[PDB]
Amino acid sequence: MQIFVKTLTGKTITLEVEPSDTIENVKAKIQDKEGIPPDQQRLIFAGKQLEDGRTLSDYNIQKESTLHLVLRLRGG
Repeated sequence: MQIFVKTLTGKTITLEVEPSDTIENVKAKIQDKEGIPPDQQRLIFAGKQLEDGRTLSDYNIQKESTLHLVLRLRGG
């Protein structure tokens, strides 16, 4: 299925995912498509950050849902 991922510039990218994807695997797919390491990615739905070890299914995220991607340089 396809989902949308909106960025802080308003750019929306389309990503092919499965409901069975962990959020970590969604970030790996963003890394494959766009070259950004998962450690630099914050994924947001309903205004609250998604947890790496849950799935899109666990959030009831469906085809053409729109997530938010915020980039951050890794923590110290």
